[PDB]
Amino acid sequence: KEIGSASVTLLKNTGSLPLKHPQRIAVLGNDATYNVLGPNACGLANSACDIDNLNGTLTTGGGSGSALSPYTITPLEALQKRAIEDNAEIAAVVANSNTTTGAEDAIAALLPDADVTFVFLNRYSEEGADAPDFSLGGDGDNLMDLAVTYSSNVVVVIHTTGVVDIEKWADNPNVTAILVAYLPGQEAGNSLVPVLYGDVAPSGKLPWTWGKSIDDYVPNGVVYTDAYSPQSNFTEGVFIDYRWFDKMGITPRYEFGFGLSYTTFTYSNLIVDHGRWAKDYSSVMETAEPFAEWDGTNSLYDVIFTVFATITNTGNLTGSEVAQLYISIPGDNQPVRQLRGFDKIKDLPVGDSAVVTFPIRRKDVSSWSVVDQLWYVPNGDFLISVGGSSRDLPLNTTWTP
Amino acid sequence: KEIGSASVTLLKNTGSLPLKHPQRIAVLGNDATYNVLGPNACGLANSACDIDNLNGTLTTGGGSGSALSPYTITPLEALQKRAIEDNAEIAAVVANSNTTTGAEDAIAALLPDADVTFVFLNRYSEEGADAPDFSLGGDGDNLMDLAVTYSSNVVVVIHTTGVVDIEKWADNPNVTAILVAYLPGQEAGNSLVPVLYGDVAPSGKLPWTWGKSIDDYVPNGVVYTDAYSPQSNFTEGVFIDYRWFDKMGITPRYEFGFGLSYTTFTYSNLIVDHGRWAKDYSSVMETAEPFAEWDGTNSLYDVIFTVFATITNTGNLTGSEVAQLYISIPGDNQPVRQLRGFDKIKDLPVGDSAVVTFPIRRKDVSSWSVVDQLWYVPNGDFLISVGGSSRDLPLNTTWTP
Ligand SMILES: CC(=O)O[C@@]12CO[C@@H]1C[C@H](O)[C@@]1(C)C(=O)[C@H](O)C3=C(C)[C@@H](OC(=O)[C@H](O)[C@@H](NC(=O)c4ccccc4)c4ccccc4)C[C@@](O)([C@@H](OC(=O)c4ccccc4)[C@H]21)C3(C)C
Ligand SMILES: CC(=O)O[C@@]12CO[C@@H]1C[C@H](O)[C@@]1(C)C(=O)[C@H](O)C3=C(C)[C@@H](OC(=O)[C@H](O)[C@@H](NC(=O)c4ccccc4)c4ccccc4)C[C@@](O)([C@@H](OC(=O)c4ccccc4)[C@H]21)C3(C)C
Ligand SMILES: *[C@@H]1O[C@H](CO)[C@@H](O[C@@H]2O[C@H](CO)[C@@H](O[C@H]3O[C@H](CO)[C@@H](O)[C@H](O)[C@@H]3O)[C@H](O)[C@H]2NC(C)=O)[C@H](O)[C@H]1NC(C)=O
Ligand SMILES: *[C@@H]1O[C@H](CO)[C@@H](O[C@@H]2O[C@H](CO)[C@@H](O)[C@H](O)[C@H]2NC(C)=O)[C@H](O)[C@H]1NC(C)=O
Ligand SMILES: CC(=O)N[C@@H]1[C@@H](O)[C@H](O)[C@@H](CO)O[C@H]1O
Ligand SMILES: *[C@@H]1O[C@H](CO)[C@@H](O)[C@H](O)[C@H]1NC(C)=O
Ligand SMILES: *[C@@H]1O[C@H](CO)[C@@H](O)[C@H](O)[C@H]1NC(C)=O
Ligand SMILES: *[C@@H]1O[C@H](CO)[C@@H](O)[C@H](O)[C@H]1NC(C)=O
Ligand SMILES: *[C@@H]1O[C@H](CO)[C@@H](O)[C@H](O)[C@H]1NC(C)=O
Ligand SMILES: OC[C@H]1O[C@H](O)[C@@H](O)[C@@H](O)[C@@H]1O
Repeated sequence: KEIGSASVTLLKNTGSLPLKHPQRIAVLGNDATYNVLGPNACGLANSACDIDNLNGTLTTGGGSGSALSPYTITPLEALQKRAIEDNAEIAAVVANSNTTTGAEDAIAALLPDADVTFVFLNRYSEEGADAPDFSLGGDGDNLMDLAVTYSSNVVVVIHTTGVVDIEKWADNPNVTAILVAYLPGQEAGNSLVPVLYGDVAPSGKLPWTWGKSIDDYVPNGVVYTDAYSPQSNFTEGVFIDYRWFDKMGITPRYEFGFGLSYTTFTYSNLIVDHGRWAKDYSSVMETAEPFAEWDGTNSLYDVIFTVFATITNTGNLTGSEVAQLYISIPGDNQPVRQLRGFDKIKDLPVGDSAVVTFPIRRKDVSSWSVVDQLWYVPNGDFLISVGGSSRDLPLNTTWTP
Repeated sequence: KEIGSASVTLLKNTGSLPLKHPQRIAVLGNDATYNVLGPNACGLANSACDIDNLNGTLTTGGGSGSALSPYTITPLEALQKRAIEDNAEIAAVVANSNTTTGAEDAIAALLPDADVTFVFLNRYSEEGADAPDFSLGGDGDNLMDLAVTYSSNVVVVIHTTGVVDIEKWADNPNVTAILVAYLPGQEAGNSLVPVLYGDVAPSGKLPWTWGKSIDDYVPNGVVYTDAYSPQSNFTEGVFIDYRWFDKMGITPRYEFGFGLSYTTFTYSNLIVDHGRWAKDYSSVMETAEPFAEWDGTNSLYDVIFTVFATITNTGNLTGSEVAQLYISIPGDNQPVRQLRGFDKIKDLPVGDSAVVTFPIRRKDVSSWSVVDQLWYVPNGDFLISVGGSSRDLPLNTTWTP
């Protein structure tokens, strides 16, 4: 559960979250409730259910990295627990909205009087095939169209195996909040509702880039060919995800390492401490990785320096903050920046400050010599940037060894 | 909730209830979960959903006498809460088992390993039409065929507006328990699960007769005609329900006033006390029903005697018991017996005894005189009978005024 509550990521919030004590709650989407055939209906690999089946809350993906469930704690059941505590009413349409007789009529009638409308969306994928685009699973496009027609307070919650296309509605003023919650396992619903009701502020951030379009990603991501010897050439090199997005100058929807809270954090007092170094003595096994500065005592993974910064909860509510550190290694055709540290502060009171610390190892500031076939620390001007996301970096400094 | 717990009526138990702490639980039937269109989707009179809609748990009937619901505490959600406390697993097939791709296979894969299989059945009906027969609503017949195919520990729970036909399954030894929970309103699951698990023994009993066949009841119960002036001739007279079965020598599957407990009760010490009479002063308003014994100072509703009996809990668990009193009023063309009292003893411990008391009013022992146009107490022998149902009557005596 605590994993779910720490992961769930807030992408948009025009004022609707956290919920106070809404009296009339509307829920949309089979994602909000059980698989109609049972949590384990899809079998040993969570891939045997029909393509149109209502599989319910998307708690894991398809294939060999799935597992059986003792139960699922559905969002609806958890939302209901909370409604009942508030002496409120709650109603869910969980059928296929396109194919079920009266579904659309029901939604039209249910939503206008709701204080808030949740829409649960999912996007299953699996081992054995690739997603054909950023397409919402089942009836999700429809759900969303209906929802914004009849309600001005839609809160979208996505259970997905990756980025999905929400371009149609993400800038609709009627969509007041959007959250992704990934694949939260069995404690799906009870990990989420605390966040929505504001018992714990959301603290999770995107572990990849949310581009406005599949066309903004590394070309030829999937090659389709009947050719007896199929060929993908990684001609983009090191430039995947936000590295690609950064180098090409492409603004995504939501950047790598982005995710809102219910409060704001102000960054301050950047500090690089050259005296804060230490030898790697802890790791279980060692590589035979070659590097310039090697002298028979030392390591690629020695922490050469350490960098510090200060966050201040400048908001109105307690909240956790994932601080990120990026470095610009100099060189030719070198990423605009690369993440070389993160430190999550837990539950920072309003007005309070905490120090963020980042141990930079040697390898963290090195390049591969193609010619000499070793790791070496380049010369040049290293940019160090610290902040909230891969594009929210209010503190830079420069280092030159 | 409490009305639900006090009402649910146990019709069969081969040994499977109460549940201890089963580790693997299977659930069958859309009646186990929510209306897929929302609890109030059927609208202002619970009647506007499509004839095949999966309306979920039948918490009330259709028509002017229905009402909106602020939520539904589904059987599935209530059973799951117990599952979780027992560190167990629970899975529900709640689709239409005859029309949903995969449903039947999923049922076949799930049941054989389950420690217990619950099937939730329903039978909607509404103002404006009569049931065409006793058949189960939706896919209930199919669920019951499937269940007894793949599981030897099937427990059946019926949400219904009246008697249904379960003659195919009720004497199948794979059906280990059968309960009817009628129409429990918004607290459907949390009322039922305490009874199954044995936090409270079941104490409800049937408020009508449950015949093997619709053919066993009063003939011409629903007249179907296009005649301009349709006629229903009540030639049966007072002989409806158990009066019909009793007089005509027909054996029901479960008689009027039948319901099992998790313990047994022995009856003793029938006492008819002619000294224990009382004048009627408690009515809010009075009738002007003529009666023969009227002396200006008395009333058809005076209690004229009181009968007592004793019940003892002769089993091994605490139970509540509804004790019933019937009187054979003598005369031409008279019901074999007529209910004239009931008394529910609450939570009688093992070994303990309690006294059951039954005030008998003058009207309770009277007949109407067509010739004289007044009520009178006939001459002859009155048989007074006491017991646990209309056919389980261990105690009797004759009163001859
Ligand atoms: C083919 C394959 O990927 O097999 C394995 C078995 O170990 C492999 C690794 C894989 O992790 C594993 C266990 C999985 O967990 C997958 O999620 C998984 C799959 C990806 C899936 O794979 C497929 O559907 C195959 O492409 C499919 N193959 C073909 O039909 C095929 C024919 C000609 C050319 C190429 C392919 C297949 C389907 C059903 C039974 C056997 C093979 C089979 C498989 O049943 C599962 O496979 C079997 O259970 C199985 C395979 C062969 C014989 C008997 C059983 C699958 C599941 C569980 C559904
Ligand atoms: C016919 C009837 O019972 O009407 C009422 C309106 O007050 C009546 C009392 C009744 O208890 C009440 C409120 C109900 O709650 C019923 O559950 C109820 C019904 C039984 C239902 O009525 C029927 O099914 C009638 O048999 C049905 N009969 C006919 O269509 C019919 C027409 C001409 C000649 C012969 C028969 C009907 C349907 C729809 C509108 C009017 C009549 C209408 C009705 O909308 C509901 O009716 C209306 O809402 C309504 C009726 C007439 C005009 C406008 C609205 C119904 C509901 C709520 C669905
Ligand atoms: C509910 O879960 C189902 C898995 O148990 C899922 O079905 C599977 O969906 C994928 C698409 O994500 C299908 O993928 C394949 O589609 C055709 C196969 O002929 C190929 O062109 C593709 O390359 C791809 O491999 C699976 O076929 C499908 N599995 C089955 C057995 O039908 C449902 O889609 C899920 N429901 C929803 C609404 O998301
Ligand atoms: C679900 O509820 C609906 C009513 O809201 C039921 O459909 C009615 O069923 C009766 C028969 O009992 C028909 O006379 C009506 O025409 C039906 N209503 C409409 C508008 O179609 C439906 O049968 C219930 N579901 C199940 C499976 O019993
Ligand atoms: C001849 C006649 O009036 N009989 C009607 C019948 O036509 C109608 O289908 C049914 C339900 O509407 O109600 C019956 O009373
Ligand atoms: C927003 O919702 C309202 C109903 O509350 C609807 O009238 C309006 O068309 C919607 N607008 C957009 C931009 O979807
Ligand atoms: C991609 O691979 C094909 C297959 O050998 C090759 O002909 C083509 O020139 C390659 N292009 C690159 C590496 O950019
Ligand atoms: C009862 O269940 C078993 C499987 O558990 C099945 O093989 C058997 O045929 C069933 N018997 C009846 C009478 O349905
Ligand atoms: C119903 O009763 C009337 C009056 O006795 C009678 O004329 C009519 O035939 C009866 N209908 C029957 C016999 O079902
Ligand atoms: O119209 C079909 C059906 O309607 C009502 O249920 C009655 O009037 C039936 O006798 C008739 O069969």
